[PDB]
Amino acid sequence: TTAKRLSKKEQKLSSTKTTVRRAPFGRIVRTIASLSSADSMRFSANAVDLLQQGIELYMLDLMKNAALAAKQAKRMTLMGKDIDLIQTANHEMIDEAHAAKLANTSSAG
Amino acid sequence: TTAKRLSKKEQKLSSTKTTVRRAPFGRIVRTIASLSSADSMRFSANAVDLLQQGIELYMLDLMKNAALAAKQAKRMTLMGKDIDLIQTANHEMIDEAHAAKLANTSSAG
Amino acid sequence: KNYDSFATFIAKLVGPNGKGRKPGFSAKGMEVLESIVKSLATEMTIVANELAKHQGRQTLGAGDFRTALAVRGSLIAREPATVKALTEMGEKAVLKYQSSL
Amino acid sequence: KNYDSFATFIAKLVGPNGKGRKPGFSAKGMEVLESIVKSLATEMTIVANELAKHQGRQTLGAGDFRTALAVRGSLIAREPATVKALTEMGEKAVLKYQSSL
Amino acid sequence: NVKRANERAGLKLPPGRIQKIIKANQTTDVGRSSPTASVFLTAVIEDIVKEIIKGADKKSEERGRIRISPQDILKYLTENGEAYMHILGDAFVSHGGV
Amino acid sequence: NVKRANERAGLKLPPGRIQKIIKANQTTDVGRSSPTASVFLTAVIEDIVKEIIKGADKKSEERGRIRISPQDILKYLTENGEAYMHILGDAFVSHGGV
Amino acid sequence: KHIKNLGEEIGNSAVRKTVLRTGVVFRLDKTVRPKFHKVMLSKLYEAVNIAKLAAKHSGRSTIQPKDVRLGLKLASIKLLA
Amino acid sequence: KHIKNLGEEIGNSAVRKTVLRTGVVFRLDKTVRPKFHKVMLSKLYEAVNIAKLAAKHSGRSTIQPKDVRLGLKLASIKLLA
DNA sequence: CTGACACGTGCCTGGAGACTAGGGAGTAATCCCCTTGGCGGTTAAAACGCGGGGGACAGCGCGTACGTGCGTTTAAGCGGTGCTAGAGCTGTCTACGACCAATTGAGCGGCCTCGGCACCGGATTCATCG
DNA sequence: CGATGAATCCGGTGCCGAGGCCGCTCAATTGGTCGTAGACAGCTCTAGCACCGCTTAAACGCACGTACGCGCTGTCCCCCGCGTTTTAACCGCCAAGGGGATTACTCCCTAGTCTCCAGGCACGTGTCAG
Repeated sequence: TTAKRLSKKEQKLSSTKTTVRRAPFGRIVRTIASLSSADSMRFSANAVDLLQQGIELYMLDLMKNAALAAKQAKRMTLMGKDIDLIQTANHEMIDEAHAAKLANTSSAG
Repeated sequence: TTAKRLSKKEQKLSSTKTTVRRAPFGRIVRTIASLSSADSMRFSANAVDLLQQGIELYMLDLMKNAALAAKQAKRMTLMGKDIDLIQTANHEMIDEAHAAKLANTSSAG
Repeated sequence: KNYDSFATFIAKLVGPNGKGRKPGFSAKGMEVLESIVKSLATEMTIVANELAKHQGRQTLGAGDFRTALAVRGSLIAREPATVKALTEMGEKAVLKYQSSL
Repeated sequence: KNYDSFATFIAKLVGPNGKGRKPGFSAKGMEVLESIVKSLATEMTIVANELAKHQGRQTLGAGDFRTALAVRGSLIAREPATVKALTEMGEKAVLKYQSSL
Repeated sequence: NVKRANERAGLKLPPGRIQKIIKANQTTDVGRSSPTASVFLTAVIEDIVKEIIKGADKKSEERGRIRISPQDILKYLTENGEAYMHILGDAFVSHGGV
Repeated sequence: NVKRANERAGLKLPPGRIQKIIKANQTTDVGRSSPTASVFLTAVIEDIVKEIIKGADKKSEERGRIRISPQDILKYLTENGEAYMHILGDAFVSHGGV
Repeated sequence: KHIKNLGEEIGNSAVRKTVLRTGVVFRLDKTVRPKFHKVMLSKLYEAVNIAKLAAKHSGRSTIQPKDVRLGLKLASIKLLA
Repeated sequence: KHIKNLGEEIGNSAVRKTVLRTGVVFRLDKTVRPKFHKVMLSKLYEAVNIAKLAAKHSGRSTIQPKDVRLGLKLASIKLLA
C-alpha cells in the first residue's frame, strides 16, 4: 500500500509542485523553439511558466481518461495500447515518424 | 456468414437510402420542434434532408469508435457500456433525465 | 499612461458582511477571477454578433445578447433556474437603467 | 439581379479532353465543390485576421496570410511538402498582377 | 454627472470597460452597438462573479486560512456548483490539484 | 481595360468574389484590407480545387460513368489523397461511402 | 398504431443497420438500443431547438436551410466540406 | 553516449507521478513510458512553433506571454477560466 | 518567522452633459409561391415466434515482470556578479487604400435537345456436402 | 468426384438532368485626387543570458519476492436465423390558406464634436498570514 500512501500526498504536492523540474523544462522548450529555423529565439521568464501549467494539466487529463478506460476492461494495470484508443477516440490526429525523430535524436544541452 | 454478406451489401449498394425512413424522421423532428414552445413552428422541404444527413453521419462515427473500443477490449460482440466510455472521453455529458423524458414521456407526431 | 482592468472592481463586490464576516481575498486568485469575466464576455459576444448577421441588422442591444445567453444555456442543458434567474436579473437591470431615460 | 456562386468557374478550371474525357459534373458535386471553397476562405481569413489584430495593424497585405497558411499547415501536422509549393504558387501569382502596373 | 454608473443600474463593475471588450470582436457588418447591451452583459457577469465568490469564500475557510486561492476556486464551487462551471467549458484553472 | 483580372494574375475564379467573403470576417479594428490579399488566396484555392477535381475525375472512370458525385469525392479520393483532406479535417460531407 | 410513444419511431432495425454499416462488430446485446435512443434524441433536441430559436429571433415562423445550417454549425457538428 | 538525448529529461519519475496523481490506477506496464514522451513532444512542438511564428511576424526576436497565450488557444487547449 | 496586502495620498485624463444631423428600423400593403392535408392502391419492411449454437463469465495453473528497500551518485537550486540584445518610444516623409464619376461587356436566367444512369433479363466461376 | 446459390459480366431501353444557346442589365475597369497609416532612423534603459561555490533533495540502479496478466476448459444462456403476418411508406392527385417577400415612409436613437472635474492609477507603510 505504499503506492496508495504516496498517491495520498500526490494531490497535495500537486497543489504547489510540478511533475518535471523547471530547468528540464526551460531546456526542451528552448531546444524545440530553436528548430525549424536558425536563430536563438530568446525566450522570456514567464512564457515557460505559462506553458507548463497548460501542458501538464492537459496530460493529467489524458492519463486520467486512459486509466479510466483501462479499468473498464477489468485490468488493474495500465498499458500503452490504452492511450492510442483514447487518442483516436478524441480524433486527435498524430504523426509517428516525426514524433520518433523528435524524441530519439536531439542534444538539448 | 449471413451478417457478413448483409454488411457487404449495406456498405456499398445503400449509399443513399438512410437507416431511418423519411416520414418517421419528419414526424419526430416536428414533434421535438414543438417541445418547450407554444406555437406550431412549421418547416421547409429541404431542411429535413440536411438534418438527416447531419445526425446520421454524426451517429455513425460514434458507433464506429465504440465498436473499435469493444473489439480492442478482446470481445466479439458490442455492449451499451462501450458507448458510455466514448461519451465520457469525448465530453458533452447528457442530462440522464432529459433523454428519458424524450424517449418515454414524448409521445405524438 | 494607465492600464484598464477589473482588479479593483472585483474586490469591490459584496464584502460587507455582519452575519458571516469574511470580506477577504488574495492576489493569487485575482488573475483567474479577472480572466473569467473576459472569457464570458468574449464567448457571449461572439454568438450574439453571429446571430445578428442572420436578421441582416447591424445593431446589438438587449436582444441578440439575450438570445445568446439562452443558446449558451440550451447548449449546456443547465438547470432552468440558472438561466432564468440570470435573464430576469438582466431585464431588471436594463429596466432600472432605462427608467431615467 | 446578380448572385455569388462559382458554378461557371468551378466547371471551367480543368482543361477538358486530357485523353478524351471532358470533366462531367453532377448536381450534388457542385454543392460540395463550393462548400470546400467557402470553408477554406472562411477559416483561413479568420486565422489571418486574428493575427493581424494581435500585431496591432489595419491592413492585410498578404503577408498576414502567408503566416496563416503556414500556421494552418503546421497545426494539422501536414509536412511542408505541399505547403511550400502552394506558397510559391501564390507568391508567383501575386507578382504577376502587381508587375502589370 | 451620471458617471456614477454603479447606482445607474445598481451594479458595481463599470459598464464601459465591458463595452470596449464588446466592441473588440465585431465583424465589419455591424458597428452600431447600442449602449444598452453593455448593461445587460455587465449585470449577468456581475451576478455570476458575486455568486461564485460568495460560494467559494465560505469553504475556503474550513480548510484554514482567510484568503482565496486558485485551488480554493477550483475545488467546491466549480466541482460542487457545476451550474456556473459548465457554462464556460473546460476548467483548467491553475495549480489547484484535482 | 484589365477586366480580365483573372488573366492579369493568371487565375480563373474572380478575385472580387473571394474578396467579398474575405471582408465578411474582419472583426473591425482592421478595415483596409489591401487588394493583394485576394489574389494569393484565390491562387491557393484554385490549385487545391483543381487538384481535387483532377484526381476525382481520374479515379471515377474506374467504376465507369462520366460524372463526379459525393460518393466519388468522400471515399475513393479523399481517403487516398488525404493531404488536402486533413486541412479541412471535418469531412462529414454527403451521400458517400468510406 | 397501438403504441405511438417516441423513440420506437427510430426502429429496432435502425440500430442494427447503423452498427452493421461499419465492418468491425457484427453482434449486439439487449442494452445497446436504449443508449442509442437516448443519445440520438439528446443530440437532436438541442440541434433542433437552436435552429428554432435562431429562426424566431429574426421574425418568421418557418425554419429554413440557413437556420438548420447555423444550428448544425453551432452544435459542434461540421457539415459538408 | 549521454549527450542529454532528448525526451529522457522527462524521466520515468515524471511519468509515474503523472499516472499516480489520479487515484484510479496504481500500476503501469513497460509500454506506457515510450508512448508518453512521443505524445508530449508532438503537442509541445505544435504549441511552441505557432507562438514562435506569431512572435516573428510582428518584428521582434523574443517570445512574450501574449504569444504563448495565443498559441495555447490556437492549439485547441483552453486555459484558466 | 518575513514579506504581502489592505490602508492612506496625490494627481490627471477619460467618462460626462449636450447639442445636433442623418440614416436605419418599425410598420402597413400587396400578391403569389409553398406548406399542410386527405384519399387509396399496391407492396416492401418492420415486428414476432422458434430452434440450435457459440460467446461471455468464471474458476484454476503458471510464470515472468512490476513494486520496494537500500546505497550511490548528480544535477536542481540558491545568491551574487557582470555583459549586452533588443523592447520601447519619438520625429519625418510618402506610398497606396478610399471615395467618386463614366463606360461596357460577361455572366446570370430561360429555353431546347439528346444521351447517362437506373433497370431488368440472361449466361455463367466458386463451390460444395454429400 | 459432381455441383446448390450465385462471382460477376453482356444486351439492350427509355425517362428525365446536363450541356449548348440567347440575348441583356448591372458588376468589374478606368481615371482622379488626397489625407491617414505604415514605414523607419535614432535612442535610452531593461531584463535575458552565462558563470561560480555549497548544500541537500531526488532521480537512479540492483536483489528479491509476490501480485496479476494470460491460456484452458465446462457451461449455459442469450443472440441470430428463418418463415410469416401485420403495418404502413409512398407515389399520384387536388385543394386551401399561412406566411415569405417587396415597397413607402417617417421618426427615433446612434455617431461626433466641445468642454470639465472627480474617480481610478501609481507610490509609502505596517502588521499579520503562508
